[PDB]
Amino acid sequence: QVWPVRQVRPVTEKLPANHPLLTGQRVLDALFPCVQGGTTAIPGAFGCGKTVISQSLSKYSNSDVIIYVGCGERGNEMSEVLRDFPELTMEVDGKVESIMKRTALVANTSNMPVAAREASIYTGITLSEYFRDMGYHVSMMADSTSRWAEALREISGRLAEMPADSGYPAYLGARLASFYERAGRVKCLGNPEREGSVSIVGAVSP
Amino acid sequence: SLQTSFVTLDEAIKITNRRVNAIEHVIIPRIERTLAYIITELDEREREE
Amino acid sequence: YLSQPRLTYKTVSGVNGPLVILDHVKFPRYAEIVHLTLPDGTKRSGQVLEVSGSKAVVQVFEGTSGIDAKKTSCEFTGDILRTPVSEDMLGRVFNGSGKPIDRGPVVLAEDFLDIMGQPINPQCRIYPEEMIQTGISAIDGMNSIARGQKIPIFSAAGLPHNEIAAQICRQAGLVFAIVFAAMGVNMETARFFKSDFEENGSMDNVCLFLNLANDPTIERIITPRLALTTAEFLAYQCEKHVLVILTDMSSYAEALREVSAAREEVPGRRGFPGYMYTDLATIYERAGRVEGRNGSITQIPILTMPNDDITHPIPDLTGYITEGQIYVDRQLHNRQIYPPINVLPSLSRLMKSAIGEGMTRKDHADVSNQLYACYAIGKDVQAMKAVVGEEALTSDDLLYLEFLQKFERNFIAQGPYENRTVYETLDIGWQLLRIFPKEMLKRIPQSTLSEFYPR
Amino acid sequence: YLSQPRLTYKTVSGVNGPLVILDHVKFPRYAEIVHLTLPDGTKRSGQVLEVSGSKAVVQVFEGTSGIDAKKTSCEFTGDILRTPVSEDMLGRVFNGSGKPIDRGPVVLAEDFLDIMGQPINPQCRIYPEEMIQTGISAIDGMNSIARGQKIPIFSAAGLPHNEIAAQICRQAGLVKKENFAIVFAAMGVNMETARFFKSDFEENGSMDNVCLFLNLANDPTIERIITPRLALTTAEFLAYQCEKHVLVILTDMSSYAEALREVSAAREEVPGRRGFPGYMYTDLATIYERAGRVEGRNGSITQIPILTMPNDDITHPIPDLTGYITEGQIYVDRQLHNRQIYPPINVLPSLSRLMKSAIGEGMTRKDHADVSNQLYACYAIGKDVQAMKAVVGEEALTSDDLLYLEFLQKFERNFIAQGPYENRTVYETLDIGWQLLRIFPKEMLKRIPQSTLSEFYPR
Repeated sequence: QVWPVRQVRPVTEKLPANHPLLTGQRVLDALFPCVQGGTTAIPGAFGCGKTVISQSLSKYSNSDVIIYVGCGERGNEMSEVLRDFPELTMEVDGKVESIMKRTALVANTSNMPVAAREASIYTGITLSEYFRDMGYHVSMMADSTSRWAEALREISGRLAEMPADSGYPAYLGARLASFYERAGRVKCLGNPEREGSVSIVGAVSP
Repeated sequence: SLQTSFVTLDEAIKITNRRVNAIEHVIIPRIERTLAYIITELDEREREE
Repeated sequence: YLSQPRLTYKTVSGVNGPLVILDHVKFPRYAEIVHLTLPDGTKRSGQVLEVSGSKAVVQVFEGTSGIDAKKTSCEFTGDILRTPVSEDMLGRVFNGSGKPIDRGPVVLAEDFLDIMGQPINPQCRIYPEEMIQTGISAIDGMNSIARGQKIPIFSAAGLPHNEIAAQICRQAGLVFAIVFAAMGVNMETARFFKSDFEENGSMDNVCLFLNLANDPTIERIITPRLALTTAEFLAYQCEKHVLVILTDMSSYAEALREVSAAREEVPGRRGFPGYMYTDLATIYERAGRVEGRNGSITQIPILTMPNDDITHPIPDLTGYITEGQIYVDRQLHNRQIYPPINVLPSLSRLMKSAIGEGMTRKDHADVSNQLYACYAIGKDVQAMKAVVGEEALTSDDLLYLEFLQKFERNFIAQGPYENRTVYETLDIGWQLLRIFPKEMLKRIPQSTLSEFYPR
Repeated sequence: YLSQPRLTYKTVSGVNGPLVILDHVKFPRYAEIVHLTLPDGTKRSGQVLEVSGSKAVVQVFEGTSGIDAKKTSCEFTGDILRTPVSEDMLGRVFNGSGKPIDRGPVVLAEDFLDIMGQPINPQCRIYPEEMIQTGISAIDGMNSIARGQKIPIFSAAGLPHNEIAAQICRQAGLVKKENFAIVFAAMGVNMETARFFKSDFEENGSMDNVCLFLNLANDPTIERIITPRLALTTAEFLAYQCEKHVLVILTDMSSYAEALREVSAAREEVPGRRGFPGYMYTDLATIYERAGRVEGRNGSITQIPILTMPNDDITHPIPDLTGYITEGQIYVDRQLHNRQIYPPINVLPSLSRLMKSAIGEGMTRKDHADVSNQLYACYAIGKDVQAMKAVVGEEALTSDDLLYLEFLQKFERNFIAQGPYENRTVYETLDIGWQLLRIFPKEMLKRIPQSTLSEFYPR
């Protein structure tokens, strides 16, 4: 099926979220918990030890599907992620499996078209709403969403629309509002009574 | 001689501090807030142009 | 009546952003309502922004995505946007266009009112003098609200401004319909005002217009107009008292800056359009009492100042139209104070004539003027304590720092389910004014200090 | 291919600045090159800027001073700007348009490559693995550069960043324990640094490694924009089709962006933030991201941009976007150039974000991780003692704060100080780095683990 990325996929009911997104960590599950359906944020810089969370959420969560979005990233920082995801393992039923039996990736380097990096946040949220309508609990990691807002600043000047706040366009807090509101545990549209979820794990760079 | 160099270093420290704090809490925040108004009002003069 | 039939067009001579520019239109009317039919069969509605001879410029509400030039119908209704109003819309949940989403029926209209408003003669208005007891001590003991005052809750992103507002709707009363309007809010805020008005059992008095975050943007132009027209119907024709809650009025102006960008007018202050003052004055001024009618509209909009700047064009142009403001600050929010209300930039321009002898109590106007001057002074001594340290402070300035520890915990900090009366607020306010000796309360005269101070 | 004859119009409809606008053009391409010939005979070249029906707007490279709309003939090509690449252009000096200036002949092409270039497939990249050895101790010992890293040198006007760039090019090589080349692009240089670059690399015997692209300051400001794209398409022939390891030095990338801002405003575009174009992030990215190793080929491209920060500002949008795409910085410092230290490279702010992968056993040596962060701690603790000594005097410093001021007099004059012709190999920037770490006993070296302290300290 073919779906336009800027239209929300229809659900029956947008229920509240009452189940913890359980990582393997002791902090941020005993101290700062997240839910199945909730939206988080992370500072992603060099040497913060950021790659604990992007690989614990891929292996050890109760998520059934990971959708990793890399929007507008560096050259040799995207190739690091594409190098170590097809060798990360997970063990259910004792037998071991690669996590690339349940992840999809959306890789957008800096060298790409600028309009392909604007539509990498929206491509990864539409794929994540396709498995949410199956009844899975998708956990999506949008790495360095502040590179996406660097892409939207160009597309705003590509069409000659006036810059509003620090060069960014008028709709900076509104396309971030029309993205983090597609996350949530919903009741799916369909007959055999399923119930899925989408957790968006953002990543910002101040 | 030891209790008379105490009360000279006891008065000279309690002036310097009121002068590190008079830069941390009075002078340098006023120079930072006028910086955050020049980068704002000149974003406006680029936008009208 | 409109007993002529309507002209259905198929002449779309240009689409550009949120605009659809028609042509060969036969006598087009300004601020008309069209009804566009897309190629796939779905229907959006729009409004004319400019006519010029034979061509019209249509502001499509739901956005122009998918609209082409060949097979897009535009049926011109020949009328301005009129809403159907009734008294049986008290108890319903409409969306941002006025279509119901309560799984119920459409509104069976009692009348058809123009949503843009029709202004009231200022010679025949009543001055709002009767005070609303709101419970919350910061917006009652120092920033009192009368029935008919337009007064916004200035806040920012994250602060409990939607819990501050829902506390007022539980606690409002004298010393009563609710018309709620959500503009661009998230799902969790609209879940919160619903479940609070459900649990309170006041759902037969609430009329909710919800435009969520994924609802289309240019519906937010008409959402506070569709809500206020219901209010001006329920207050001036049904003689009811109305409390209108317009949350995130910041999401009004970002959808108004959006429609003026692709229209390419002359931009004003921070890219917002030129006509932003009279446009918020179109919305905020539909409030108050009138002569010969026993109903009233009390307005509480809710803002978000971006980067907590009170000199942004949204709180600075709102403060020129509304009568006072209620400030919600971030620094008291981090110090676990609810409600975090900064009384130093807060104001009620109708407080001066709504308090006093014969309305609340003799010493109301004197206590709030003294509780102002002690908080405004002890915040300056605190910034003098950071320079010279704790040790170089006189004994009449260890009193002003004593006040701030007892002002923002015993008077400001309330808890979300305290219904503190206007007398319980003042009786708190005098035990804070016994912190000082009698000969420092220099804003309170002798006639009130001889009776109210020594207890 | 393109076997049809070319149309030569004389239907010029107007001149307006550097733009010549033709009309009645038969199917004009975009970004196509034309060749204008003037009334008197002077042949100028230009690139098609905008087509619209039967029109073409042409931006003449060498200006429009003498063009009339009656007698000027503008011959169209039909193909876009391409370069001829060959492996025998290693050892030549070309200008910004790609013509030789070393009394050489025209390069016989092995290929005609489009200089705009296609991006690399992000799946087909490998993480950078081995070391590029420059010969400057301050960027090999403590700020090591991987194979495929993009690490800009941050400096200012008046500082000797141009002799650092010339000393890297004379001594860059592998990390020896036949496939190395250097593509040096010089944008916005004057004449007296163009004959510094042309004379240094040709009589220091290593012209055969380097392919020099010298774009002057008095040359056109459009020819400064195709200069780093000629240099990176040569580097992408030499590395991804001839399996060489190429080091690409782009000199004064803040002078590229002053010629890009000039070309943009003369294209009748409206400026963005700080006057620079709004597409400045995805314009440098088309230059910088032409780097890295590739999957299935034995070559690589490692880039060293060079910047000039105006007024030592870091929030300027030329260092802001370079630090946003590239991995680390080098920070040529001014307070070291006044104290007469060559090369004046500051250590404390500088960083290589891929340095921990370019070092180690079987890449450089086993202690290169533990030596570098130990010299970094003792350089920081000394520079606090360096200021503290002035506050309290020498009689108030102990036998701890004298070991750090006696190390600091020998770290700046033996590790940082090199001299312009002294190629310290990376095995000799550790023995330099150890005989400064012997001023301290083994009870003081906290950053080095004890297993390599037993193997390298006692000698």
